[PDB]
Amino acid sequence: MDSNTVSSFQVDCFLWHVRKRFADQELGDAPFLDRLRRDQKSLRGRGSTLGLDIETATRAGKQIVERILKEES
Amino acid sequence: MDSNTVSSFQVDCFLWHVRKRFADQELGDAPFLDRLRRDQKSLRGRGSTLGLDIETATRAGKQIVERILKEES
Repeated sequence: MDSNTVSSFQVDCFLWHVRKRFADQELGDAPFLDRLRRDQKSLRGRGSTLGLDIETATRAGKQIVERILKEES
Repeated sequence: MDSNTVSSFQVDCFLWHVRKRFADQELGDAPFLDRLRRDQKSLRGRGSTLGLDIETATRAGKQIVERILKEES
């Protein structure tokens, strides 16, 4: 069973939704949309392998970013 | 003057500190440290060009991530 490859996929799903909340608001310049297209198909094709839905993983990792930083101390 | 290339650098400084708070806690497997080394020198060498300190940039981008999502509605 894979626990630390599923938490590094759930946090990358949240960090990509933080970057697609930045691109869909037109924050940054034009090369940020160039960088997004290449890695959007790469992050979602990595979802097929370990078998997790990207929208539910963007939400499950949200709790695992928020709570793991209030956890640290 | 560059405003949207400085906000995409301040958010990447915060998102890298979210990934270096993950690597320094031993969260994820060994290839996440392989991926980190390549881009750590790339993110900091990009700091030299636009001329912003990476610790202070990790810091007001935190306010620019937190506040821009409570700002969206």
